[PDB]
Amino acid sequence: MQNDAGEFVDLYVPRKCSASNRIIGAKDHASIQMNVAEVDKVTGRFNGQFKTYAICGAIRRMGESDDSILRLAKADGIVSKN
Amino acid sequence: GRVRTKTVKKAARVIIEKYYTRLGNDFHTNKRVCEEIAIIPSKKLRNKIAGYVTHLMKRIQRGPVRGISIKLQEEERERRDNYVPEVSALDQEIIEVDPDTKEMLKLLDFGSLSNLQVTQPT
Amino acid sequence: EWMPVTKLGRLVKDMKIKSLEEIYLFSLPIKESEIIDFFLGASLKDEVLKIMPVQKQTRAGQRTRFKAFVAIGDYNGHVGLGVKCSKEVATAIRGAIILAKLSIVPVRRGYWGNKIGKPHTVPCKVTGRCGSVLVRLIPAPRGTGIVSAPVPKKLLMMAGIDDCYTSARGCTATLGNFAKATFDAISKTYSYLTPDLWKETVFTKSPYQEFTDHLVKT
Amino acid sequence: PVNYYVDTAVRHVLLRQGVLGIKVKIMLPWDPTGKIGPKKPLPDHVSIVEPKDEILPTTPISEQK
Amino acid sequence: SGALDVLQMKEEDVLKFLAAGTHLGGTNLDFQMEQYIYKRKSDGIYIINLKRTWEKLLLAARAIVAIENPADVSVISSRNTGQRAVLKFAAATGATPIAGRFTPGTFTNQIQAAFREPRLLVVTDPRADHQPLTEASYVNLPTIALCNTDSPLRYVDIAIPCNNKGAHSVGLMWWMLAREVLRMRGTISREHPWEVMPDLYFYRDPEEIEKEEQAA
Amino acid sequence: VVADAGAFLRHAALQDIGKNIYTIREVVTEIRDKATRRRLAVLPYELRFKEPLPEYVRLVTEFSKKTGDYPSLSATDIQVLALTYQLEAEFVGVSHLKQEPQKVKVSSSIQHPETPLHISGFHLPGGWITPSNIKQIQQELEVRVGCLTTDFAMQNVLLQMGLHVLAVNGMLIREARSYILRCHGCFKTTSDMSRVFCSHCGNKTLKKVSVTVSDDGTLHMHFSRNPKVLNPRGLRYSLPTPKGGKYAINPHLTEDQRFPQLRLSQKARQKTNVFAPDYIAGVSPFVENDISSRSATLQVRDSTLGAGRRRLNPNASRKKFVKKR
RNA sequence: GUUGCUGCAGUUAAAAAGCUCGUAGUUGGAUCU
RNA sequence: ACGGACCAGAGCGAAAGCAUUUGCCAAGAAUGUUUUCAUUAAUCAAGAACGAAAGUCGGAGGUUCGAAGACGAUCAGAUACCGUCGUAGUUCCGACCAUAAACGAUGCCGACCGGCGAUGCGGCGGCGUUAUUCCCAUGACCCGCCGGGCAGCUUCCGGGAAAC
Repeated sequence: MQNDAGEFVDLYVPRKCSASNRIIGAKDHASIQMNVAEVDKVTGRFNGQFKTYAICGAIRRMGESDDSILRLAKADGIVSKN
Repeated sequence: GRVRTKTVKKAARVIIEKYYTRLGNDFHTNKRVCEEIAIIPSKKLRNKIAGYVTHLMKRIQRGPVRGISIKLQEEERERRDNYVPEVSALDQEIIEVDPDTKEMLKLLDFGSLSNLQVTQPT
Repeated sequence: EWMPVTKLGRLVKDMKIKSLEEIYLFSLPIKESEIIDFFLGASLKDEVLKIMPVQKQTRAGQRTRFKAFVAIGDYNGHVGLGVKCSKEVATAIRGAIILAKLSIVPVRRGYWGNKIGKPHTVPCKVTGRCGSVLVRLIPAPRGTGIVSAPVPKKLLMMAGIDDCYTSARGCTATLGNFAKATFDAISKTYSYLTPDLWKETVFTKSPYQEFTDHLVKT
Repeated sequence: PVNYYVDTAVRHVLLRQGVLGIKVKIMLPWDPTGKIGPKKPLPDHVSIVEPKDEILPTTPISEQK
Repeated sequence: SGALDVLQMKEEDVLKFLAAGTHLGGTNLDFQMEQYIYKRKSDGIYIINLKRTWEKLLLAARAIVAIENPADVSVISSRNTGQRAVLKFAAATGATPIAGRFTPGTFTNQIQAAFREPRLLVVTDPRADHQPLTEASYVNLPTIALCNTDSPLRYVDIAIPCNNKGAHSVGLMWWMLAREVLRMRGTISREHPWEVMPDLYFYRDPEEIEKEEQAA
Repeated sequence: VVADAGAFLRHAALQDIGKNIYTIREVVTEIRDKATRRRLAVLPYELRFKEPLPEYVRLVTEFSKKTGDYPSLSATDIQVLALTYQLEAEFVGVSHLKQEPQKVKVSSSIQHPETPLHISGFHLPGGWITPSNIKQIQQELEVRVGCLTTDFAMQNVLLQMGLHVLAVNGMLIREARSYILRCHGCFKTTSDMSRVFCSHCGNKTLKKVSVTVSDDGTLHMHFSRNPKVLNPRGLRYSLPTPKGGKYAINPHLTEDQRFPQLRLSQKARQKTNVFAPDYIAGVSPFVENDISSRSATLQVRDSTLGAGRRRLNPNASRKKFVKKR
């Protein structure tokens, strides 16, 4: 990845699943990069800013990707407590 | 007997798909409008493509087709579709609800709803 | 002359996507042969691994048709492997090549001892399991060369790996399973998590999400 | 269309052992003749000209011209 | 809902929901959906937590809004309950609708008539419209879907727990999602109740058409 | 004397009974039976087609949705109801008929809904079908205008109004005993006996409830106070992953899910009738089974065939060597 | 990695004793600066 | 002589196996336990119990059935098939014998890895209905929860030449 001198000798640094910290592969076509938008806390309107979630295919195959998404949202104050 | 061929049927479908404005029920109006648009060769395929097109719009007057799909539906289907009643079907006087549902509502902050009738499972 | 069909394709056509890496980063499927043929260009050579003739059981009797195994490789980066069956042999070959360009994967290249110079070997000992064929790649020191059976030797050479200790198990004789195993091993090099990729991945906008306004015009 | 699209040509090369006939039938394209191709297409092929999209009307507009 | 007073579910909405029957889920239950439930009653029917619904709906809206070309979002109903509703939604938001038969290889086969590339997929029923879920799985589409108490949660990203078996239930949900996307955009004001009637989204049904042709 | 489709369907030759024989042109063209159409082709023509005013149609539907029958009805059903109402209004006093019906009286018993009361052959502790009883088997039998409606949904609305109606019999009908289905989720009743999902919330939760309508206009329902009915037994059971294609039979969960067409061949779905005049000549007493066609080898089965097999709870134990299609 | 400690197998391919007890052998829960 | 129907993907037994009533005899699992002991255990060459059917000695007994065998039919060539009869045996007691597709064709003990509700046993918590409305507890149902069972359905967990 990074040689002794200090160069970044790697073709690309792959994104990791936010839900399981597993590496999303090059040919992981069930992989998701979802953007979920943020609002004005007075107006209740789209800001222009969003928080992004990655899911790998393996989670998404098992149906846990929904729950994971939910819990990430919770973590970010996009889905409230309760 | 007399069964229509793949090319003719396909041509008829294409014409219906692109030109439902210009056709009709009357056969011979379908026939002079096919020489104007499509580069067809002559009569006996110019007359078997205009003749499966008159057949295929009476069936539109039986409703839908399973062969074409053009956002139009003349000027009647649209009318029937964008219909709305006078008062919404969700604006109801008294809504019948289970005890469990009521309980749920109570544990949601909605204890002060007024339209509910908690009918008991008799 | 090329006229693209997919959204990705259109982007490629222009100068909106700079490298092949931006496709691999977002794990998008390359559905068109030209995209690969555009980015890697003349650097992609190919080796016909095998032409096995098969006779297809038809109601017309038996006719001859050929199965081609082709491993396309741009050296120092990207491999792919294709399998096609056709009436002519040339047809089979070109079909396989096209098919193998759609299957181009990047390989991660590592270091054996201290990380001095350019990477040469498989980053950690990986495996590729494909239907009773079990291929194992092992990091070898610089200049050892690929110590393997001829087929994964080819495949690893065209991947741009300089040196790798190979070891195969099971019925390695059936070529399809062998080549496919080795390809599966080499793909898995990027899929393996080391300490190198522990930093939380900051998300760039996807090719679609970035050039949305340019895709309105098409 | 077998009379004005395919063009048969039968010759005899004379190699040592016997004869080898050849039969090269080349079906010609369309695009009426700018030196190339028959004028009239296949009597099976039908092409449908894309409609020149007319104005969806807004207002009864009188513009005196 | 990000713990805001502006997005929080109001009294009218709850009454609409109840009228529809969105709370009354199915009899069967997949364990993946059990998170979103309130409780099973002795009758047999699982009652969907309505506050759970609302948050999910909001999330879905926030996903939909996060897309720049509104015609990227492909919206699919395969069964008839949602046909009108989906179309209405499309009209409102600016989404691309797939009504009726979803041809297999709409998303994969690039040498098709109706090959299309969405950035997002929204589906009425993860049971009935399984095929476009699978297609989405091949081509990288995050998926919003209206999930009943009984529904496999394969490949569904943001799942909205609600009755979708009912006719009013399907359409009301769609209406509400539309409303939320538009409010979120700023093309409707949140304070004033929306001009469009939720009844417009409901399934028409061929013989109820003739019952309403007569009485006019 | 307004005739419904059922009058011709049951061959109620009451053309001798009335003189006010009027009907809709639609209901007579909707009949797909050949013998009834043959009867239409010959019969002493004193019948006369009529279509009523939109004012009356609007008035029938106004409280048809209040009595809770309008969803169960048809468009042509409303046409007949409106025809009768405007016909009674034309000749006789309109003031007789009430608008907005009565509050229904709930009266529960401990009987199971499936109890074979009101079934002519079945008897408890004498109730016999005889060659004299056969013509008498109708319903609960007790001046100028009436109906010939065999549909209960029709009868319900008609008798809520106070429109004096009758059946295939000569005399007026007083009490109307039938069953209706109540959804135990949303409590929206349908008179449609055939359906299995409710029109409202769409679940498979409809349960049979007996109703009676007097000629006075009073409705009462007998609810079942029996725990066996509202029992959550074979309800939660794990379901297969949704399979599509040409053969995949999904487990049937909504009223409007698109099934792949799997019909039985015409060799298969031919039942043998022994009463045909030319039956005796044909070689074998029974019409041959199909074994040759694809429908047989795919095991395509009739909707009625395999019925009780569905009623067993899926978390049970089938015999060790059977698999349930 | 066709003798396998590293490193094989034992559903259908060669293979798990009919079953249980049991002497030797091997192997044995935490827990103390 | 045999214990049907009840007789189940129900139970019990180490397995082979095990079904008419009642009584006696000694065991046994599971469960419940703020009981005791405190590593006493897991698997196990030698060795030792039991081990279907058949067979073998000794006694008793022979209902049915029945290898053997005898007749009867059946034909270019019939000597297996089929019929009638019928010996040993099949039955019990006491010895032997020790094998079966003795089958889950799947060592034993232990840990982990998805889900679902039916059942059997025991236990815990429950509104009710039933013993002609029982007078209190107790039985029979019903809703749950717990542990060990014999099973099942479902799942792109992962495996696998694969069916699974």
